[PDB]
Amino acid sequence: SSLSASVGDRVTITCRAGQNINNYLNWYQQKPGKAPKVLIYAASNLQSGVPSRFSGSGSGTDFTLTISSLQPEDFATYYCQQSHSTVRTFGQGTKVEIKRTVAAPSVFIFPPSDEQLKSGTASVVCLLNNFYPREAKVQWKVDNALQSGNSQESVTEQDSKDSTYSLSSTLTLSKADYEKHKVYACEVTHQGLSSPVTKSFNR
Amino acid sequence: QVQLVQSGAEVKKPGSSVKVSCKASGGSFSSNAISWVRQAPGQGLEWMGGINPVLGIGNYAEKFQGRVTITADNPTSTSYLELRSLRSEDTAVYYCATLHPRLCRGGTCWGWFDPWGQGTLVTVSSASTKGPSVFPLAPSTAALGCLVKDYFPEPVTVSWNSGALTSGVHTFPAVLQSSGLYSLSSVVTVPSSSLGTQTYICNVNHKPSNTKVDKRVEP
Repeated sequence: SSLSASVGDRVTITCRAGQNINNYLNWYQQKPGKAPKVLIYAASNLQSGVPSRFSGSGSGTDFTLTISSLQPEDFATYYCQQSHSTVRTFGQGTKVEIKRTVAAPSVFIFPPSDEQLKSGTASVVCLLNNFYPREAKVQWKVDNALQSGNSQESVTEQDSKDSTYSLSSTLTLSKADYEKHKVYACEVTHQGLSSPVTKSFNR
Repeated sequence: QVQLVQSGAEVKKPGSSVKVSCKASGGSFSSNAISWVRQAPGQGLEWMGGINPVLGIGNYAEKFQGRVTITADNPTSTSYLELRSLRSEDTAVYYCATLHPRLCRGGTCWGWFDPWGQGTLVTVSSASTKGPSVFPLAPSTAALGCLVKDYFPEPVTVSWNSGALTSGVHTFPAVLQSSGLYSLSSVVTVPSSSLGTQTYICNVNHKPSNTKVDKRVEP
C-alpha cells in the first residue's frame, strides 16, 4: 500500500487476481481530497488526456501498471479495479510517497492549559516536527509508567515544500487522574535519531 | 456523463435514512448509467450499486442487498441513492460515476467508471452539534499552538494572527474520541526572540455552530 520514490524513478505496480479476468482490470488515480479518475481501462487502454508515461499491461491473472519516469504530479494513490463475473473488487490502494533524506523530529511537549484544568479534563500534547520517514513511534511515560490507550496520534500528509511529516500525539486524562503523577515523559524514536529523545516535565 | 454533480454533506443519526443525488448535468446523459462507489475514511473503495439495463431498476452489492435503493430519474437525469438503517460503519464519502459497460453476463452490467462525482460526505454518529473548546499551548526555533478539543461535526477552520502567519503553521487532521467529538491541534514554530516581542493569536471558526473563537498564546 506504500512505495517511496523520487522524480525520475520508474515504478511498476503489480495487481494479481484469483481467477482469470482476461482484460477487465482498470487503473484509477486518486489524489488527497478528490474523487478518482481513470487512467487505464481494458487492462491497457490509456484514457484520453493521461500522459504517455503510463503503461498498462498483463492479461489473465497478473496485471501491471508502470510509470516510466515519475514527475511531480504523479505522486498520488493508485487503485486497480477488478470487474468481472468472478470477482468485482477494488484495490487496497498503493500510495507513491515522495522520497527524501532522513530528518530528525524536533520534539515539543505541552502540559495542560490552566484554562483546561478548570474543565475536569487534562490533555498533554507532544509534537514531532518535520521528519522523514513517516515511521516513528512515540511512547508515553508517567512516573516511569508506560502508557497505551489514552494517547491519540495524528500525522499530516507529506509537506508540499519540505516533503516531511509532522505527528501530534495527545495524552488526555481526567483532572483527578492528572494530579496523581509527577513525571510526564514523551519518548520518541526515529530513523534519524541517534538515540531516542525524551521530553519530560514535572508538574 | 460530463459533469456528475452531487448533493452535499449530510450529517445523520444511527438507524436513519440518507438520500443522496447525483446531477449528471451537461451534454447527453443517461441517469440509468450511474453507479455508486463508497469510500470509507482512510482506506479504499467498494462499489455499492448500479441499474439494470434490461429492467431499469437498481442492482446492488451483496453487502447492501437489504436497504439500498438507487433510482434513476431519466427526465431530470439524476440518480438518487437512498441508504437506510444507517450505522456508524456506514460513515464514508459516497461517489457516483458513469458506468461504461464492457461485459454484462447476468442482468447487471459492469466494466469501468469514467466521470466521478465530486462526492458527498455522510457523517453518521449518535452525537449532536457542539462548539469547539480552545486551549492555548505556550512556548518555552520555539513552537506554540492551540488545542481545539471538543466539537462536532467535522468542519473547522484555524487561522493565526487573523491570517498573517502562514509559515510553519500546521493544523493536524482531527481525531475522533470515544466520546464522539472531534479534537485537533494546530502548532507553529517561531523564533525564540519574538517571544513577548510578537503576540501570537489563533482564530478558530466552527460554522456548524456559528462559533468563532480566538485565543492568544503567551509563554
